[PDB]
Amino acid sequence: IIGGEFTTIENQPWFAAIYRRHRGGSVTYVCGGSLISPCWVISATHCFIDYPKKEDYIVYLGRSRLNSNTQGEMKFEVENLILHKDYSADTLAHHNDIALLKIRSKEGRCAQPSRTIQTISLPSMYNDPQFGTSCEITGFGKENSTDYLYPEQLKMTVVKLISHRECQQPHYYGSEVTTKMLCAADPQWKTDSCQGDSGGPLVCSLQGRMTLTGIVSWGRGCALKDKPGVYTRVSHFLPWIRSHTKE
Ligand SMILES: N=C(N)c1ccc(CNC(=O)[C@H](COCc2ccccc2)NC(=O)[C@@H](CO)NS(=O)(=O)Cc2ccccc2)cc1
Repeated sequence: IIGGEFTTIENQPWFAAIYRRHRGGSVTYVCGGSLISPCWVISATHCFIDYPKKEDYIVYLGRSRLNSNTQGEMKFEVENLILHKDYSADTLAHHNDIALLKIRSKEGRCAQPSRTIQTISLPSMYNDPQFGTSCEITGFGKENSTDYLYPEQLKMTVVKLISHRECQQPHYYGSEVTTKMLCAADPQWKTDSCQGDSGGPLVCSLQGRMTLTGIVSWGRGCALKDKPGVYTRVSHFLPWIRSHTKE
């Protein structure tokens, strides 16, 4: 997150931190995610496309810091890694950037709701906020494009949803952006999501209720003028989500 502010898991209880184990003994941060049900975390497919091995991942809930523990945190293995079959990446655009991680503790249990661990609500079929609405994003991503390290403490910021027409302008993204994606940015181009925030949640208050509106996917640079962040439009994936979360 460029700009914004530091926060705690208490304020983003549905946030999931995904790490990857390495041949040696070190575990590196991969992507963010959101808990949508006790046994399910939703994220982005591009985060795992190069290493589809479920055994190498670790998911944390109730975690506020990158490389240190937090009271009340819970560690989970990935029982099942589901990537989208039609995921593809073009010059800029990432299509169908969505993925599901079924989780389970060593005892074989799913998440237990606490004050630092809660699920986020999914939207209604084709029911998204009005353009111009304010939403929040969270992540352990870069604070500046020139950094090579991720901040130690979770962060968040607020951005505005941009119409598909504005985002489709020539100086923006043109036809790279489709209706299966949502653009959002700061009107002053000061704050934005960045590398490392991928898979994270784009939360909007819809009719008095926190809804998982989008997933951090791509963008040209970070907080660049006329280059909004692009998010996977969760509302247009409800069928895919339901059919894979069954059995
Ligand atoms: N709101 C934003 N401005 C914003 C939001 C989220 C992200 C995270 N996603 C990525 O970085 C994704 C990762 O895809 C890797 C990949 C490629 C191929 C297969 C798998 C994975 N890539 C992009 O977006 C590309 C276009 O496809 N543009 S960029 O190179 O300009 C991103 C960047 C900016 C500063 C420093 C390093 C990289 C970046 C920017």
